[PDB]
Amino acid sequence: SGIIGNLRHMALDMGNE
Amino acid sequence: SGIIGNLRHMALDMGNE
Amino acid sequence: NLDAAGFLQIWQHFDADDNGYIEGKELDDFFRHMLKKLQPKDKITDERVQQIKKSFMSAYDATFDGRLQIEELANMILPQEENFLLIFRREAPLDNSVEFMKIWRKYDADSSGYISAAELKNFLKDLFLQHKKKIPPNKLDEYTDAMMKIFDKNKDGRLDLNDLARILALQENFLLQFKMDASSQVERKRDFEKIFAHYDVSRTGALEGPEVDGFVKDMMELVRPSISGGDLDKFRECLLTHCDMNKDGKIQKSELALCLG
Amino acid sequence: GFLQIWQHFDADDNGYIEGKELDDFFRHMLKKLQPKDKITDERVQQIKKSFMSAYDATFDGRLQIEELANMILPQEENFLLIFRREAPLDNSVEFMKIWRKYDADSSGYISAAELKNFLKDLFLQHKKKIPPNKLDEYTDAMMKIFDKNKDGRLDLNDLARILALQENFLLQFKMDASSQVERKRDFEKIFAHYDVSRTGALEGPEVDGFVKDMMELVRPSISGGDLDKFRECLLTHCDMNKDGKIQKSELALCLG
Ligand SMILES: [Ca+2]
Ligand SMILES: [Ca+2]
Ligand SMILES: [Ca+2]
Ligand SMILES: [Ca+2]
Ligand SMILES: [Ca+2]
Ligand SMILES: [Ca+2]
Ligand SMILES: [Ca+2]
Ligand SMILES: [Ca+2]
Ligand SMILES: [Ca+2]
Ligand SMILES: [Ca+2]
Ligand SMILES: [Ca+2]
Ligand SMILES: [Ca+2]
Ligand SMILES: [Cl-]
Repeated sequence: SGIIGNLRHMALDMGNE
Repeated sequence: SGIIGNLRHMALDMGNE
Repeated sequence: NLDAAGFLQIWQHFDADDNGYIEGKELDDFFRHMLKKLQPKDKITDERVQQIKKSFMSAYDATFDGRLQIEELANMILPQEENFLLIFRREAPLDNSVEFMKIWRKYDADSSGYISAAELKNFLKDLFLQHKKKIPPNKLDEYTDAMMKIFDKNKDGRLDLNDLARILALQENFLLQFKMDASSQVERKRDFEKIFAHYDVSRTGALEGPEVDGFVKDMMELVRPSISGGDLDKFRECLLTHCDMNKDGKIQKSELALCLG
Repeated sequence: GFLQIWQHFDADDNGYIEGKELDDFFRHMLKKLQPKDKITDERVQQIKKSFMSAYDATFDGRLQIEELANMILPQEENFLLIFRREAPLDNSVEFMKIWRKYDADSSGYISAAELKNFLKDLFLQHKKKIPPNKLDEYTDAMMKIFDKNKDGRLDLNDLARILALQENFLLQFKMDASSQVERKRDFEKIFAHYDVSRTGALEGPEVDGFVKDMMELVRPSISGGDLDKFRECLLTHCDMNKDGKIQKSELALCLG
């Protein structure tokens, strides 16, 4: 669970909204 | 304009929805 | 002279940051190295780096971005016989986006909008069967890993739509040939007919499945840069919501003419 | 004019100098180089092999606009000056400052007129004076070369390619770096990179840089319109004090 994991997740969530 | 103009317009509208 | 492994070592040396591109200083360093190899007696100067760079980039920068990616270096220095990457180029150029989308839909089998390691493995397996080669499972895992590392640009362990496009050397957007000046009712009819005929590969008078996909990719890419797998499914659904009046999941010629005006 | 030569030989305006257009092109070349010399099929075929080996980068036996551009424009010292700085452009905030300044109407696209302003300022920065017709020529050439989908506009990723933007900053961070201490070091290195004004908040092109880079972790190169969409999306969900800025506390909250 590196900080890059949180960035990827935020990007994916915003790209699915 | 040409039929390509209608395609571009539909693309632009769908890209803004 | 050079073989697959040694080609890789040269690629890995100069793609220092492992981002998939020989760019900026990596590229000047590459062409500094080249001058010493060709002319060992000669002194390296900025003018001569810039002269050998222009020369080789004009011959081999096929994507026109001022960077080298692995295929462009392979074209420059790797003899064809040792070009493992040439496994993905057929005798016929891939110039119909519907034929591309049939491959995308087959291997992105769940329509997740991405090709996973496991899905890429299926693609390589079938590709070896098409060349009537049998690859042992451990070697197939190796090849899959190598291919994922080579073509996965943003390092999420997945291939997007434009990654498969690059792997299969998908040609230019068919719709870019059509002109705004072609304003006459007769010209508008000839272009509409030529356009529908192109995507209507099954000649059923409707766009079905990968025929819709090809049309949506090409149409969206007239106004925006290369779209994602997810974007393709979004704009596909958007085209059906607004044009599939009879709700049969197909785009009849009449439906598209209506939606365009 | 580079454009006039392109338009003359791409007779049918299909994006390729191919078949007879290409033999006509190489017949024209022989006359330019050797006006005194007679055109023969052997010499057309000899100059064609030669120039296609040097310039047919796509290996399709046709010339597209970029391949013709390579043939004529890099022979011009002032055109090449457009693509020279000493320092690599590896910070997306510096790129976004140029994007926002020259997208002067905020359309999400760079028009011919806006690109002309960018080239004019670029020549002033190198204290070069270019004749007005050469400025128009370079602007038109750049539009035709770098406008990939032929809508008469440069998108965000087109300007990125023109300015040689290096985009590996978030790709250096690793899934392995799982320890609370490592997560803090990376978050701080990330915020410090985009926080170019060192105010402890991302303002203006600092938000833009962060959004472009973050979105491009999971999707292909984004558009100007995409940038404005995802920027407003980031603000809606992270700008808790509604000041239009992303404070370090807000981003740490939004991420975890
Ligand atoms: Ca690199
Ligand atoms: Ca390239
Ligand atoms: Ca999938
Ligand atoms: Ca990827
Ligand atoms: Ca059909
Ligand atoms: Ca229908
Ligand atoms: Ca032509
Ligand atoms: Ca070519
Ligand atoms: Ca603008
Ligand atoms: Ca464009
Ligand atoms: Ca700041
Ligand atoms: Ca705030
Ligand atoms: Cl590698």
